[PDB]
Amino acid sequence: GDLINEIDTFQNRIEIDPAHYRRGTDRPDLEGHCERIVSGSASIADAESTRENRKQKIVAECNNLRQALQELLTEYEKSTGRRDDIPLGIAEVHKRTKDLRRHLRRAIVDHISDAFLDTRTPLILLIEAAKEGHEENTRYRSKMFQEHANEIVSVARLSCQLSSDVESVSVIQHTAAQLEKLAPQVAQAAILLCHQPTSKTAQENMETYKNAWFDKVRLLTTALDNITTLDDFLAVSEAHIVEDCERGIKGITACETVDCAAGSIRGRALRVCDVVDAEMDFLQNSEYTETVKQAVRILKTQRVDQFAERASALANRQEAHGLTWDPKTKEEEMNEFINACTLVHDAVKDIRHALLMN
Repeated sequence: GDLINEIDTFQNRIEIDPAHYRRGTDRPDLEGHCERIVSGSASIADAESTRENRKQKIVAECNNLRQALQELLTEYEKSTGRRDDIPLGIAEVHKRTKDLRRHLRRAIVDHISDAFLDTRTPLILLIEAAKEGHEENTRYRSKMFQEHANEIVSVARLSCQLSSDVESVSVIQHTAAQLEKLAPQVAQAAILLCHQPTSKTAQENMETYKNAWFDKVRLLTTALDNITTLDDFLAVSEAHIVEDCERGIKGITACETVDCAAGSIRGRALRVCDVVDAEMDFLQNSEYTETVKQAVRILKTQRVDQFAERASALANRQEAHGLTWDPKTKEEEMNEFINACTLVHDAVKDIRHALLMN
């Protein structure tokens, strides 16, 4: 990962003995160092998968980092005699750098949150269509599965830029290349099964590809969680659950449907359960871990089901008589959806709260 190394080293490069500072050498490379950070940050910011509000924070902090560096360099060049203002300048740069990297890390978590909220369904829907074998659905689900594959591959590679874990990055990159290789073959295996569904040879071939795929995705998901800070993941997950609710609200009052919004919320919530449970199991068993796992168990075994049930009933009411909804009904259903989402959302906040109690 280059961008993370550029940032990490920069936080040390700017700390020079004032007597050692030389304008003609220490300034151009420090300015060059800063611009490499800004350039790399821009690539992340200006991805069209990147969210707008996080994009602007990255842009703003890049400008702040430039300004902070210029002021520090101005102070370095005012040192005389034997050589209080320089350390203040260093602190200002460190603060901007710290904020910039938080924004970048969470930009990557944005992608991880979206791409890995449901890594099972696209292939399952593909296989089930092929088993029928529904030609029209298999080709549709084939296309969707492949696009899903492109996303997790792309996101995996994007993540590596912000990790200094050379060995984890190595596994992630190899696994991503293998998935990229396997994906079109998995698709074709389903097409073959679709055309001859009663063939046990074609059934076994699909299952062989299915299992190889899920084994690699599981590996990749685990590796990515290992180069991701838990707090970032939970903070973004919580924020994304709110976004999903807002998307669902727009569908009720006017990818903005109750069905899909509920699908995203469920997936993200279950990912939160997986990631926090694993984090606790690595620890020694204590009152701390049991209290956190208990909060997780509430989300997973209660809140998720209760949410899915109410959201589904709302979805059924909208396809049944939604075409006749007056503003009052829309308001009632909007509130019902909000209260349902609050089931999941509050439970996520409780999990984060329990993790603080040590």
